[PDB]
Amino acid sequence: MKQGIHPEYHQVIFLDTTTNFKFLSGSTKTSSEMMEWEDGKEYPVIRLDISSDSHPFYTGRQKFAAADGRVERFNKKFGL
Amino acid sequence: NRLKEKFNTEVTENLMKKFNYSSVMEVPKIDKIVVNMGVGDAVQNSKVLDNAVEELELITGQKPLVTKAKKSIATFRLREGMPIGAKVTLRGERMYEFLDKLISVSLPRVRDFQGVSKKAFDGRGNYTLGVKEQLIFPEIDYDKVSKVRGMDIVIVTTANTDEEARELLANFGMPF
Amino acid sequence: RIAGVDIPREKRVVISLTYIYGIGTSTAQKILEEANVSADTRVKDLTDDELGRIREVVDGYKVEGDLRRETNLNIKRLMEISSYRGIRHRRGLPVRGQKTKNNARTRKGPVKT
Amino acid sequence: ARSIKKGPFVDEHLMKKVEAQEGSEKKQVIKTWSRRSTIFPNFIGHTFAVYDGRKHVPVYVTEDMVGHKLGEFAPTRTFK
RNA sequence: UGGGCUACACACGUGCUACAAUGGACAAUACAAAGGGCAGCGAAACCGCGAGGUCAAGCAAAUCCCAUAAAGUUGUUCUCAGUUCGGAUUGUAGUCUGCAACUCGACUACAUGAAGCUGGAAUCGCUAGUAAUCGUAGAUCAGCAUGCUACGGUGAAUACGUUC
Repeated sequence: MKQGIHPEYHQVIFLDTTTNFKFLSGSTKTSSEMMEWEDGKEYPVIRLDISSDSHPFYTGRQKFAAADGRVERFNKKFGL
Repeated sequence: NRLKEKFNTEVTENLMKKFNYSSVMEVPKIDKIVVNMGVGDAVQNSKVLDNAVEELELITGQKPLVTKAKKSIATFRLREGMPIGAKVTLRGERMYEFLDKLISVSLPRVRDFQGVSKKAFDGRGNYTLGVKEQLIFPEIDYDKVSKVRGMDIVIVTTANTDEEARELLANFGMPF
Repeated sequence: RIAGVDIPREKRVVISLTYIYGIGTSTAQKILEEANVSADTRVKDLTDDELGRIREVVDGYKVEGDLRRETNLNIKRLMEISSYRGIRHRRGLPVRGQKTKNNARTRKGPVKT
Repeated sequence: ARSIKKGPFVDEHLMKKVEAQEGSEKKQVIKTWSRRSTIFPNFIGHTFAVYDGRKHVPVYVTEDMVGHKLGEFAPTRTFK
């Protein structure tokens, strides 16, 4: 790489806060908070709302049951 | 190099067993990733292209090449040589870091995400993914994004066929 | 950013929650009380644990893409069954028995003189 | 009527006519002027010639048509 | 029996609601008039967030009920934007009347959240308890009012003058 043209870039820990799932990768975010890695050296941590281990599509988790059919809604509404 | 280690260890073995490769050198690998942003409105406002270049640089980690019009087109009011795009080529460790980040941290941030097109293969083992908004990437703050614009991510692989490319990307972890 | 949609940083937490699709003032208040957070406090001046509790409460409310898809499925069902409501949805006219001789702009678009 | 405590409305004559020949699989077309009759699950797969004002429009009942009125599939006015 | 009178590329009249800070939301707290009620008006209580439901008191009326007026006052909050304005449209879940709310009723809850930033030419009403603004009641009526007819609360500006 050439010198002085590329932005500052360094290893960070992306931390999915929902599942408290850490994984190390490079990025230019430069977040202040530091959390120790399995390796001794700490690196800045990036808080993550969602991730591959927390997304319903990735995990297959079904948040809500499928919509009832018309016959089923008729029956459950009218008690028959 | 977590993704690279996964490729060396698990993906190599899985793919080689699945496709009966007589040698490891036949195992497909991701040759490069080219992230392109076509900014045609740079014709009307160069500051748009400047912002696009800055955002692409933040996303990728390296300065983008500014791509200029190859020919003039009257309808677009485009003159040959006018800068109308940005492009970054990623290889090696930066490529792998960007790929794992795109799979894990970035893609789920897509609004109403339901996986990526499984038919978006050129027919020769290369996959192009069209992201419709830059806000997906964790490195961009929506406050500083004057305009939202997409990107084309071309994963160029050594696979000869869409089937092998699909297997490689799925093992890496691409939704479909 | 809650529910995969960013919410106004300046606004108060409840009013910012309303910006989530499928969230209205009553349900923003219910979410905020279930997850013990003060209404006055702004989202920017909000604890990380408070934000996490808010996300945990919100995730189960069936909002955003899931709600949009459910509504679209209902509309498609009534269109497909060839119902009166379906025909009027297809023709872009008022569905709930309004009068179209006048005052149907919200369904018919701008005036075409 | 509409209120839940009252059962879904349907003309008694229409209901008994539909129930007739229930066992036989050679179900025929039922002429009806009862646009007001509710559609029960019993109607699925049946053909009702529903009066729309001048002629009986044929309507075939499917599962998705449960809960609607027979008039919702027999338009009365003609435009263009 | 069913449909239509409720159609819908459109033009005109009359109105309701708005475009916001003299405002929106939330909390507490005052003050009217004029009317109606027989198988009609329906309190109290309990059930639901609510429309309403359960039973059921009083009353053929200066007695009981419809029926707690609202604007208003005093606080908290928002803080100048298509927004905490606006509430049209649409989905789901209900309540009531009626035999029956698809064509084609009203109302409630959750969710969505369109135009609209004070309106060209032109044009209308009003001289005081008036204009403007806030609610209340009645006829028709099983149900249905932004219409009509009545009631009161707050309550202006201005009239030099008669040439046009």
